[PDB]
Amino acid sequence: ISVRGLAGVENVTELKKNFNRHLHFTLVKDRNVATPRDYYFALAHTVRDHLVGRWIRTQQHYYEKDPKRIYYLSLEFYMGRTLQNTMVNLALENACDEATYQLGLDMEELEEIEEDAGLGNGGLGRLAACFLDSMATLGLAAYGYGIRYEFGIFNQKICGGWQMEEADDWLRYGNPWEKARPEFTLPVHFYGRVEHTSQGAKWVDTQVVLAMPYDTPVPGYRNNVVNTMRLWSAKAPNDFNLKDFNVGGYIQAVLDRNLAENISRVLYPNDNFFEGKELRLKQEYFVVAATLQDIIRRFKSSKFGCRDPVRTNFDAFPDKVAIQLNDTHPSLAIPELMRVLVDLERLDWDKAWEVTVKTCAYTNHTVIPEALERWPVHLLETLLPRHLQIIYEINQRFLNRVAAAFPGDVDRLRRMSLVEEGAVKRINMAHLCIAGSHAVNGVARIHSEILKKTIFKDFYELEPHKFQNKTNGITPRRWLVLCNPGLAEIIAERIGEEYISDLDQLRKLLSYVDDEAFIRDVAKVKQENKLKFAAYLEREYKVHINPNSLFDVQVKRIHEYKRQLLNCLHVITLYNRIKKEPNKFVVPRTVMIGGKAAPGYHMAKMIIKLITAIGDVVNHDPVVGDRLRVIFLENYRVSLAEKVIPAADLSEQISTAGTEASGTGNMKFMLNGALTIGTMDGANVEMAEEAGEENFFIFGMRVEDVDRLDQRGYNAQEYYDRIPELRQIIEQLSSGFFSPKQPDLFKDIVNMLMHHDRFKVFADYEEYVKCQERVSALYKNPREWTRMVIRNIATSGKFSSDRTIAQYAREIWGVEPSRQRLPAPDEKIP
Amino acid sequence: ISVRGLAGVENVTELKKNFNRHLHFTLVKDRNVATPRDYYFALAHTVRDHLVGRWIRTQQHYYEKDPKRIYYLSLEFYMGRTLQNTMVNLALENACDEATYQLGLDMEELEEIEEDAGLGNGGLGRLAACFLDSMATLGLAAYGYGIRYEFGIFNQKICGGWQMEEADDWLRYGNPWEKARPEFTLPVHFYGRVEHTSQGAKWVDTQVVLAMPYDTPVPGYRNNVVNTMRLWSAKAPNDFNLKDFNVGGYIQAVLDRNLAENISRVLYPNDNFFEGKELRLKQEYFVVAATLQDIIRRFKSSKFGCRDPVRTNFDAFPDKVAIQLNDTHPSLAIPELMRVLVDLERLDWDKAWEVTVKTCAYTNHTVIPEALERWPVHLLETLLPRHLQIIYEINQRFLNRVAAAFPGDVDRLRRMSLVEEGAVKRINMAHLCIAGSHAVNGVARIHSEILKKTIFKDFYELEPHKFQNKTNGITPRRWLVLCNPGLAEIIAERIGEEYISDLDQLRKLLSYVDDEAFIRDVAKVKQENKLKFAAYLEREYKVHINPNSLFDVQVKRIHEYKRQLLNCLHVITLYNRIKKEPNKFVVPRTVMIGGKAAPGYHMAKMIIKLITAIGDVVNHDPVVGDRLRVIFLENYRVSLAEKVIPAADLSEQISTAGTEASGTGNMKFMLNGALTIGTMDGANVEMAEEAGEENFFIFGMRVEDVDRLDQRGYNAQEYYDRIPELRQIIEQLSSGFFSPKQPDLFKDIVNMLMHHDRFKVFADYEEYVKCQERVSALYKNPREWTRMVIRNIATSGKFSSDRTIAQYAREIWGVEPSRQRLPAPDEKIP
Ligand SMILES: CC(=O)N[C@]1(C(N)=O)O[C@H](CO)[C@@H](O)[C@H](O)[C@H]1O
Ligand SMILES: CC(=O)N[C@]1(C(N)=O)O[C@H](CO)[C@@H](O)[C@H](O)[C@H]1O
Ligand SMILES: *Cc1c(COP(=O)(O)O)cnc(C)c1O
Ligand SMILES: *Cc1c(COP(=O)(O)O)cnc(C)c1O
Repeated sequence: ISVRGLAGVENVTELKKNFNRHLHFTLVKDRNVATPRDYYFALAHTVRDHLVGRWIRTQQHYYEKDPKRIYYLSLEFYMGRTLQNTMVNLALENACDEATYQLGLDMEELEEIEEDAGLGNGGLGRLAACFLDSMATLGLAAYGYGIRYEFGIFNQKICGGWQMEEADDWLRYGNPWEKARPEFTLPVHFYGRVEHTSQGAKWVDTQVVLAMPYDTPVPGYRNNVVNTMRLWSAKAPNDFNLKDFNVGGYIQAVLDRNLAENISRVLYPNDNFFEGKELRLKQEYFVVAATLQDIIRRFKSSKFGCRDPVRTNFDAFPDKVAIQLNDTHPSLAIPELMRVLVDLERLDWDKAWEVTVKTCAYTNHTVIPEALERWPVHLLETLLPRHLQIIYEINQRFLNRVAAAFPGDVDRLRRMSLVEEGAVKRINMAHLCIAGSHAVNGVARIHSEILKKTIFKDFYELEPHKFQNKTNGITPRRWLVLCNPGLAEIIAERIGEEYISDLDQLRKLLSYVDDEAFIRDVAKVKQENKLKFAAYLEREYKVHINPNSLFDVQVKRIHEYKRQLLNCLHVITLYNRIKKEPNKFVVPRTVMIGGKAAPGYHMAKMIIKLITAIGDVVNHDPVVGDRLRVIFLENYRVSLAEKVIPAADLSEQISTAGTEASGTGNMKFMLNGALTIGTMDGANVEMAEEAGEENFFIFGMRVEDVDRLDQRGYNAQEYYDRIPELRQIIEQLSSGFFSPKQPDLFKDIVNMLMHHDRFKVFADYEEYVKCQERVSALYKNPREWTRMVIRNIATSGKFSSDRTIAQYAREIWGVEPSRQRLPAPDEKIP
Repeated sequence: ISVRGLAGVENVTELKKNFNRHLHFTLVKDRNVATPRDYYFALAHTVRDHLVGRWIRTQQHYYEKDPKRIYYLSLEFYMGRTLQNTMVNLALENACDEATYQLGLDMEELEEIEEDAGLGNGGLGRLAACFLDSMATLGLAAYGYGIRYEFGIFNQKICGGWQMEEADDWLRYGNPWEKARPEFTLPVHFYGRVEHTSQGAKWVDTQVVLAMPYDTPVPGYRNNVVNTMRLWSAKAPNDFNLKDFNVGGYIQAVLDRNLAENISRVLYPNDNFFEGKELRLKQEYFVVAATLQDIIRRFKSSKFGCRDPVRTNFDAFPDKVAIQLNDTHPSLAIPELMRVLVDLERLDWDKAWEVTVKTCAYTNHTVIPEALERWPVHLLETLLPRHLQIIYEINQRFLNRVAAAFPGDVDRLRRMSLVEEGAVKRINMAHLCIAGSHAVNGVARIHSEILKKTIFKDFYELEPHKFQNKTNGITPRRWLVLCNPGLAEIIAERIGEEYISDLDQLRKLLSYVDDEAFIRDVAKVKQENKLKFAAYLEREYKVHINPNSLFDVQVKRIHEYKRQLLNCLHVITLYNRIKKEPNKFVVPRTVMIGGKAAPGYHMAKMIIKLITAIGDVVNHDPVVGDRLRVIFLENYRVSLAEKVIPAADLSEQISTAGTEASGTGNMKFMLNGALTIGTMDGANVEMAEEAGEENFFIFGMRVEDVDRLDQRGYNAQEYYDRIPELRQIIEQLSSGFFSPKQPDLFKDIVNMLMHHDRFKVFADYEEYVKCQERVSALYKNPREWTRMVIRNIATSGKFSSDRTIAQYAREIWGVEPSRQRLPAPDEKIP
């Protein structure tokens, strides 16, 4: 059937009965009233059964051996469905497929019932998930720590061409994977005031919110290691949240509990944008405060909570602990670690600071100013008083270091301050992270360099040793084996299976680049994938597409810097050229654009309306026929990504040079047989470098060109004046060609494009369409197109998260990865 | 060990492994980190496993045979713990005891970990629970329908002698018994307006709240029947509760979902008191609207949803359905049934009305005015517009019936109206129920008569056939076998086990009233029970009592009509007499008073402070020694009731004649070997009548005396003037003898007692203490005390809920009870 494992005789029989046990005892249903949803749960529970054994021994193991623990703090974890992924890492896919088949059910039909765990906005959240999968696969004692939002990223609905947001109640039917651990609930404080008494400061009169943990298992790839992702849930104490007496109402008091519990109610739907709301800050301290207590407790036990030097010496803390800050969201971990160490454990400042800097590491994910976290001091002042004091004290000592290093450089001082003066004083979270961490890293080579050259230049000059780079990656398991079994099979037919956990081995495929059979096969799976997607489209969304055309797709969150607008310009151009010479042949294309706009991002929502507007015109023009279709992929999410990517021919990664930190979608397309048309931005540079620029469609300004233009000054009118085709499009938008009933509907877009385009869309127009012509040319030559594809696929190995994690492990955490199978799952009950 | 069943070889082995399976796979724990709480859950799950098989066949059975269904609508279901009760009804107690013993665990210690299901205030809620247990035992196709509050009755805390309320988060650790059934979620409407168009009225522009059901199994006693208790939970739709666009905030919109979900958040903590809050009304329509849809759906399938006459003829509705209204709380079921029938199903008014009256029955639980539900019309007007219209129309036709029966009786007309004029117009829910039901019943013989003679006299004269009586009962299982295995064993040793489901058989114990061995045994178990309680007291609450003294206890909700105050007067009197003649012998007593005061009931809370105040004095007076202790039982609840009742010698049921509808606590004491000192009120009358007044301690005014006094006019001063002892007590309270630091602390009580005592406490003082002297006399004669006890126990059979339910079944529902064992639980998987 494929290498989804063995369909053993004994195990298929075993599976079936357990499937039945659960249907009866767990779901309390009988075959005569069970629905697909019930069948999905019976299975889920049956599968979950298989990793509890391993989950328990893995955790017990780490307790015995006591290795250095890695803690990945992130406000986001974009998990997606977990049934299939679990079967894959446990080599259970074929057995389950067989068993369910014998039970008379279609496993695939059941997998579609699982709701996505959308606790993330996009790239940052998905990285965290791939990282988790990689850390388990590499046998690291790592824990993902976050918030268990009851409402993840909103489900996108297109009404009249406009995006409509609706609550994502992903827990509505229950989450068979998580394990509530009410017994480990911890208290978290808010507000209050600071008392300075005799021997130390005291955080007093605080409001208490409880943090209840929920554990979700993270299985490594076929190595019997199952790590833990601990998500926190806000709960109100039953005392003060009722006991603070003297009139108000008993009923009202109970109803008001949903005020402390609002903290973990919903994820903020912003991608690369900073919103300074109190709720957000509260979420940020909540996950930090709870997690740290859990970390220190585990440490207090270790082998110190037995003997060792005997005396809670936190000198060995950094030797046992390592916490990674995914962006600045969990930045309060730094001052909070100091608070505990200094205030509660009573360590002297300097010893506390040494420990903190040695255990903390920060990862930066963007350079755009609007995405930088700058919290108003009055907020910190009211909500976390003692933390503010600590930050000022950190700032004080840091600046003293600077002054000592650069005597007289008074401007440098203000520039590096963690405190920003002006309208309202703010705290530059990024500056905080750099100062209190031993390592800071970019997510792509160019991005990392930009940090040292620009944004954090002064910090680099002060401590060059802190700055590193760790190019992002993705997991081959979910992003290849899971979503593209067909491609994985033919690859395995030639080079084996060892590449699943050693993606570099894909290079061996280079020697098949001229293999007639292979070329045919690679080409075949992609054709099958396109057919399956084309079907899914009519199945769930309804209104036909042509599987023979080139599948042109751009899927990622809607942003001005992502330039979906530039994509739009090309599409309209194609249309206009066809309308000019109808009977001229052109390579058929189905351009698919998908992604979510943050609810408050007016421009982004305007762009979605534009895309749909273009399709209304293009898709109903008889002269165009089936040569050009414009489709807006609805509710783009992980599960949807696993369907389109494998079916894509052309991958669009066209951000303005210098704006996309790295990107990971791009990597997903490269590994699944799609060619890339893009700019020398983020990881695109390393991809083309890895596959050779001849096998990549690069175009547009490089970072330097962008800057040159900015010195000069960017004037869009010039491009409007010199390019007729471009002019024609702008005037079409301005006159209502795409919005008859509302002729001025797109004035904001046009206005912006002409007068305040921060991302100079026009500057890359000419080179972009020219380049698009080159890909159409190559598509006309199937054999050569496929051969270039083989060149990309065979060379994408470097982009596996296993590599990224291996690097974090060695160069930052100080731990050695291991592909050693944990001692089987075997029963055991001590 | 006892007759808790057989500890079979095969089953104990089977239990153990399943206990282990759950500890591992379900709890995901290993013996080395498992806590008593974990062990409790492993067991619970193991036990729950045993009744799913039966639950499924029972439900499937009713589907095949299709008998008349009984629907018990109640806003309250005071369940308590369910582990033990389940083991008992499944004959699993000894086996579990053995198995857990072999696993090295104390089953009793684990049972104490289960949280109480306190979804009730007191008697009304507990009746519903006993009824459920009886209906299952009698093999009726009955369903308990209610609301799944996430917060039940508040946990009571005594701070400085004052009651402190704190949220009862009973679901904090999960509820292993319930089964979420998200697939059966139903919509419920609120607000909107009524449109009258061509062919009928339309309820329009309504706000939708979803109702998610949760099923809890209700096992009959050893007959393999497991019925269902369906509790509804409020959920917000993800559309409009987000989709009603045009600014407000996406985050805020998601946070505001906890506004529709507040409906099932907390139980109103009022016992015998009406609070007209909107939230309450919303809870009332919520449970009604959802339940009815579920009832009609089931009906539409029946055997009509196949063939029969073919044409949804609701003429057979009352032959298949019967809904019981537990008090007026679910009263909206009447107008809602009409709404559906007339508005949606399109039946003519008269046919709809005939059907409704034929399927609805109402049970009245009180005569005090402040407990009567009178909803302001403006409320109904805004929240349920169409229902108000229906009510007016019902009222219109009803009054026309009255006018026709009593021509010219204009006063009668206003008196019977469902609509009450005055300050604000109200709707008399009780009047509604009577009019739209074919049967109305009291909960005790005297109570029922009072209804016909007083409160509902006019209604009785109009339709005498509607009024009946159904004396309350209690379940012998939880209230004897479960809480008092010792007593149950010795009884069984003589007369067998058949009395557990046939309590009348207890009469056979009469012939052992002179049996020397029995007398010794009855006396022995009560001594053991008192010792166990005396221990529990020091264990969990701490501060000694004497097990040789008479256990004088009054436990029930705190009320002015319950007269805990009268109890107080006696206690103080005893104290004063002792302080007068210290070296005179008096029978030692431990008087225990316990119960919860509704948070807004100032007087009731004042009384709790008085009780504790008395104990502060009495318990620390050296001259008193161990002859008199005053103890306030904290957080009285079902689980606590199962501990005190079996340990009680004297049961206090001293309400003012005519105020306690029936009472059930009294019955609980009678069956567990306690003698009763009480007034001829509620079921007390039938108890003494059943055991013979010679074996009862009756005292005080009868109903007639009360009325005589009211004609005359009640003047407390007279009693104050003629009884020195009474005077002495009042002046002690007035001067701060019981409240040194705050001498005027009890002015409200004294003032009330002297000028506005609605329950004439003073009028029964003299006869009460005189009577108390008689019980002390008899206690001095162990052999005779025990013999009188045997007379009560042997004669309590009539008070089993099996009898009550059998009567409802035959005289109201039109169904025949059956003690037929359902065809085993045996595997089966069709
Ligand atoms: C701030 C933020 O979330 N940044 C982003 C992204 N929005 O996904 O993180 C991911 C993961 O590192 C990178 O691939 C993107 O280029 C970067 O912009
Ligand atoms: C209105 C109400 O709840 N009434 C009560 C009670 N409060 O428990 O119901 C129970 C059960 O019928 C009766 O035993 C009490 O005498 C009656 O007062
Ligand atoms: C990988 C992924 C992303 C990130 O995409 P980029 O192209 O790097 O912006 C966002 N959303 C989902 C659903 C993803 O799988
Ligand atoms: C039986 C019971 C009641 C009712 O008591 P009465 O004495 O009839 O007022 C109230 N609460 C609990 C906990 C009960 O078990």
